[PDB]
Amino acid sequence: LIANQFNSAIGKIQDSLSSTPSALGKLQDVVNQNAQALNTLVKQLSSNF
Amino acid sequence: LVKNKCVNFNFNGLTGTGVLTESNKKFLPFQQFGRDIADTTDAVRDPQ
Repeated sequence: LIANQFNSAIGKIQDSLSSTPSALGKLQDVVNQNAQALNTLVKQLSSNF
Repeated sequence: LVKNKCVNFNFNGLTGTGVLTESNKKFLPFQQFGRDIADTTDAVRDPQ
């Protein structure tokens, strides 16, 4: 029973982490904020000041 | 005109330093200067 429960839990994690909108927002926010900061630095290089 | 090499250009008053290559994109007939992004001259039309 313990082995079956562990195997089922691992399978459920694989199914839940394969719906294309799983809980990976904390990892995506870091890359998104770094890209936003870089793009904003470029866009403020565009200004004439 | 010497393409595929780094050169200072003064195209129609625009002074700058950089290498130019050959592109295959098509511009509109009414466009001469080109600032694709970030307030810099990506493209410019050679008057000749």
